[PDB]
Amino acid sequence: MKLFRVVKRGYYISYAILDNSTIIRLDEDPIKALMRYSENKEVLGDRVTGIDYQSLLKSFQINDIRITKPIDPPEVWGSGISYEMARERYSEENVAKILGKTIYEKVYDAVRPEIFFKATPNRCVGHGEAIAVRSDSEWTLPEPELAVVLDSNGKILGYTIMDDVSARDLEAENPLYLPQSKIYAGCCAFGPVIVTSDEIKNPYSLDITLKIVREGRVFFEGSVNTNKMRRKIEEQIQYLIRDNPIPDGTILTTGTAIVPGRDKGLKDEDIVEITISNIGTLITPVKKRRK
Amino acid sequence: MKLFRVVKRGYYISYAILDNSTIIRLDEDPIKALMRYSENKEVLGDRVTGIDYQSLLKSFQINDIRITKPIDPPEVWGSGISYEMARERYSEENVAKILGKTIYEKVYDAVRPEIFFKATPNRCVGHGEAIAVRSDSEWTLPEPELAVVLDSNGKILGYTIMDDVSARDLEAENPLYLPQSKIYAGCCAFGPVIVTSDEIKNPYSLDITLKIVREGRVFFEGSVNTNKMRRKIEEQIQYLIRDNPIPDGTILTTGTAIVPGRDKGLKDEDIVEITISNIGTLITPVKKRRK
Amino acid sequence: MKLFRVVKRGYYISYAILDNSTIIRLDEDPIKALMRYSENKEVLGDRVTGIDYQSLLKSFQINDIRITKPIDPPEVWGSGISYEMARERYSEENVAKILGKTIYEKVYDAVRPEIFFKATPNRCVGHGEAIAVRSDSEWTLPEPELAVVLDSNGKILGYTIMDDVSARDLEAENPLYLPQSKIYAGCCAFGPVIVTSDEIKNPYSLDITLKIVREGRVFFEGSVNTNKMRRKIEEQIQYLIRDNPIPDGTILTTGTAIVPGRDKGLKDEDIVEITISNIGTLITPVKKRRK
Amino acid sequence: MKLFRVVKRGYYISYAILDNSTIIRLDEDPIKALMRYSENKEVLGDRVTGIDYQSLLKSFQINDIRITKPIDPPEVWGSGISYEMARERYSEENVAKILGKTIYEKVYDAVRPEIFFKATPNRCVGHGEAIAVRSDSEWTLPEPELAVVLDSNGKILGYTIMDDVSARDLEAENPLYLPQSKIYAGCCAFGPVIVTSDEIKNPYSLDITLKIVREGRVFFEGSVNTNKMRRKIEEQIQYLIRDNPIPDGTILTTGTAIVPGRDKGLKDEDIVEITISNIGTLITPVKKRRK
Ligand SMILES: [Ca+2]
Ligand SMILES: [Ca+2]
Ligand SMILES: [Ca+2]
Ligand SMILES: [Ca+2]
Repeated sequence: MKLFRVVKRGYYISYAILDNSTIIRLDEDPIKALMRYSENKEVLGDRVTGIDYQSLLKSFQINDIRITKPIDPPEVWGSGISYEMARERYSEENVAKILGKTIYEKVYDAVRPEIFFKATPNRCVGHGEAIAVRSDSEWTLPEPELAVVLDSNGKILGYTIMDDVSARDLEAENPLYLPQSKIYAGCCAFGPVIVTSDEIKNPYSLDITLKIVREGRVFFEGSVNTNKMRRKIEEQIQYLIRDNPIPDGTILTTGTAIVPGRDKGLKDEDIVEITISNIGTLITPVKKRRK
Repeated sequence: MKLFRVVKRGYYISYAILDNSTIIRLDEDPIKALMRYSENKEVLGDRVTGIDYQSLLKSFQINDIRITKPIDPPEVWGSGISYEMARERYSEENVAKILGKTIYEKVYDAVRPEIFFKATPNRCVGHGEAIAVRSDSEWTLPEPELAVVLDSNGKILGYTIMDDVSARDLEAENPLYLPQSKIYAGCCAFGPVIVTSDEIKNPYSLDITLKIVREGRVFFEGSVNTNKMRRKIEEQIQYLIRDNPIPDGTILTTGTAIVPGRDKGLKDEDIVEITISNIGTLITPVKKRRK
Repeated sequence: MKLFRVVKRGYYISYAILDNSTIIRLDEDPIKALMRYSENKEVLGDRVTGIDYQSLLKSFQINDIRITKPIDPPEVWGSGISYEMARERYSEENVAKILGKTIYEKVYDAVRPEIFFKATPNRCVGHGEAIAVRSDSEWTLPEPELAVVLDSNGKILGYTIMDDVSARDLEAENPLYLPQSKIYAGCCAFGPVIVTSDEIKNPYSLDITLKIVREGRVFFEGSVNTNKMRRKIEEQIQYLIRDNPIPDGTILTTGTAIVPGRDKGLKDEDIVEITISNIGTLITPVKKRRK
Repeated sequence: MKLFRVVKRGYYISYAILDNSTIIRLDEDPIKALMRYSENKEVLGDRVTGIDYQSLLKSFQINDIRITKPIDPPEVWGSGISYEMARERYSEENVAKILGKTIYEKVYDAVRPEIFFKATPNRCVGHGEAIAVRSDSEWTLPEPELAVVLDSNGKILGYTIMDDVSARDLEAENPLYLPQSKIYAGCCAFGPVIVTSDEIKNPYSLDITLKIVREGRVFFEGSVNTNKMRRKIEEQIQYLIRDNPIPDGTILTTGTAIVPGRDKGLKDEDIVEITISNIGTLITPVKKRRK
């Protein structure tokens, strides 16, 4: 089951597409619906015709309906430095270093992984909506990541593509500015669908691809496979929920491995495209904030 | 106007006490009520007898009613290193240092202050309720702070006492563990009231006092005045709201200056008392989390 | 307990006055509150000062608050011809008569009493609000009645004064026009309070008094005691609920004995005052409907 | 557009069927949807497959879904003696008569028609649900009628089949018992659909057919056309709304012309079938009330 939501005349409608192309309109709340499918694979609703899912991915935006965030995640959390060579996060001399070793390569080795609060639902956007660059950021990058939808017990309800938009220049300036660099209006994008757990046989065998498009020009292209992930997801979830209750429908984003250069910073009207196998391609335009 | 809330048989009731001891039961939502008083100093409700405010502060807990969080703040944010000598936050050789200067004494000097996400409402507790020490923390300290209640425009609606409970050992281990050290169940306490802006003539002239009580024993006592605050509140608010929309009733906590030693770590059944002039005294028992 | 409601800036507030003059602001819904007092005589709320109940009865209407319908009764039902000499309801030759005996004097004798649907809540008005005379009625009279508040099981939750406003000329024209004569906008008034069952020792010993006031002039005055009621209330309730479920807070009005003459018909700007012992006096101005 | 509702696992879903057999699942409230179609003939929703409307009419009741009342009418009103020869309503000597002429043949002639309150929504049932015979009624008949759905201005939003279930023996006993004979649990049935105004070209040219089925046996069969209606619907609506506000979705039932005999009274387990051209056939089992 691949799950998506549209906004129509002020109200939401949620639809699920099956492997045989049949589209089902949902009766329940999408988060409630994912929790159901997790237990017994049951879906409540009616089969619908005249809903062009493929056109929605391309155009947005057809007649009356517009695709958006598939769910409203009550909390979005992030997990840092889970990949090979992710330690070199700003290799300039010098960043923050404890006993000669940098803070980022410390966490890569340490038992306890990095976990940070990323966004509230109203700070998130969906497929076809604009992500943002802070007014006071000269170097902001998109971070293409595999993200999991969780229940209150930390059980994986599904997978999605997430863009952890990071004002990298503020982070490099001082690690204590990380929250300012990560948490703002339009700092987070996910979609276009949330695939159910059974739609992906192996989460550690998926192709993530980033493309930044500036006036038709491919400004950056890079891709990495999930087999390069060292810190496993189950461990990230374990440290997330420890003494820390999360609501149903929490999204955890698993960290990035595709890092564009110092010159590849985002600017107004850019088009960020992220592709993950079996899920789809998330396309979000970029909007530079005015001071 | 000094504003407080009680829970009674599953439902909330909000009361306001005036300077002449008269107590008013509120008609509106407390956050909505603070926004009103901010504009024209109007209070909607009836004067009530038989509500013993002084007994509520001491006992909790009288007949049918129990004092709790005065409001439900949709978001709680924190501001770090705003005081003199707050730079020495773990002076051990070495913590995180950029170009020989430590990250904490960098922020003290830098134009951009430290701002971090602290808690969601359900992670907060009130007067007489238990704060928590993480199951995996050997050194957790309370941080006595002056806190402001804000509207969506960043206007100060009122003041309160806040305990920013911090698992200091995890922070010292690596600054990237800060979110884990700060954000958890029972990580935050505030109250017992929210005083309106006009109840404090000068916010930079208030006595903050910390007391940790272990089996009747005064385990720690320290106090500092707000005149020692270098980073002004208006500046902290400015950087909080920048490209970052906050809901009505957001609490910002302004940073601490009272820091107990390495030996003064919290443990089960402790009693943390925090006093700020004109506001009152916040008393919260301590509960150690089981693994 | 004597229960009343006020409207204040678009919202309702319910208050209860006790025998020792102490006034309590209610926590619960008034219908829910009456059901509670019926079981264990418990009242949830706070004692309030500055609520001038006596002034509310006279003026309406003080500062911010206006008295209105004490509850919103989901259904209002009526019971006809329960009094001595009520058989002579329009003695003119002739009204509707079966086998030489008139339909009204038939019901007075018959095992089965008269029960009719009277109003929906939005068709009812309260103390100080305007009752109405239909645009096509030349002879409309008020019917001063003792009314009971019922739960779904038909248990008496309390007593109130009710005005069953009846377009008597339409009824006399044809008994099948009774629903048109009884059910319309402003066809029903009750209040000013609902007294709890224990406030009246004997419901069959109460003085009901009607007064129609035209420009300061006492246009009609009449009064009768409830000891003149032949058809008992418990029997009226029995036939009401039979195969007919009623919601909680249903009002049953027990029939009238004070009937003004053919010349004493109501007209615009009249003042109808109804008094019942231990309850109070219900005052409603009259408003003639335009065609 | 022909509109119907189903109940599924505790919640309602509304569907519309078009003339070309295409079935649309509705986005809006059915009453809100009828008001829309009345203004511009616009329908909000998605075309659905796998909803077997024809099977729903026969079986009820398929898998997960059960047909019921197409809407929840806030008020149901009735209009009496609108047909030829309807004057002979119980011709026995004697019923209620004014000046030698019977009350029923008076209303047939009089300018003012008969209008009565019939039911609240919770007293109504739908296609496939049980209608009721009062525990104290020895002669109860179904009254097959054309019914209109109205808005607050008295505009016709659509048509449906309605059964005005009447305890005829109580009415014959005394006309003042009419409310008891008409208003009770399961006193009213309508459906199976509500057809939009444009689905019927001429409301005064429709075949209404009654069938009472006792253990497979056709116990009664009778039918009459709407061209035999003397009192027009527009006039019935006019007298309904006069000084009497009705909510959106009010149903008015236009009176019957098919009257079974004194021996044809209803009893337990009977099957009452009513057919009106272009609308469908309403089938409701009968359930005798226990004392
Ligand atoms: Ca990231
Ligand atoms: Ca702090
Ligand atoms: Ca009456
Ligand atoms: Ca009828």
